[PDB]
Amino acid sequence: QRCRHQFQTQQRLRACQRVIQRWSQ
Amino acid sequence: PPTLQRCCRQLRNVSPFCRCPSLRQAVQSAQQQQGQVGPQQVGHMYRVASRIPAICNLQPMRCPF
Ligand SMILES: [Cl-]
Repeated sequence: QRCRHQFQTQQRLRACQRVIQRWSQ
Repeated sequence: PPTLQRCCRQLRNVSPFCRCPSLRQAVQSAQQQQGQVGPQQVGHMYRVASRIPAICNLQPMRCPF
């Protein structure tokens, strides 16, 4: 499935994961 | 580059229709880097993630989740 593949391909949005953690402390 | 700019670059590389799904997968993945996160904190992480496409100027500009 397309969206899962794009997520994996774009580094699992690793920088967005960092953003989301940054504002969730 | 700074983290937010890297985030908007990765997100931009995701197709518009896939950005909200992908952001949901990012919220899930971010939980793994933390372990025990309460339901209120999980809901907040989705709230933060929901704002990212507007911050980035990326359609669609909000994710319902
Ligand atoms: Cl766009």
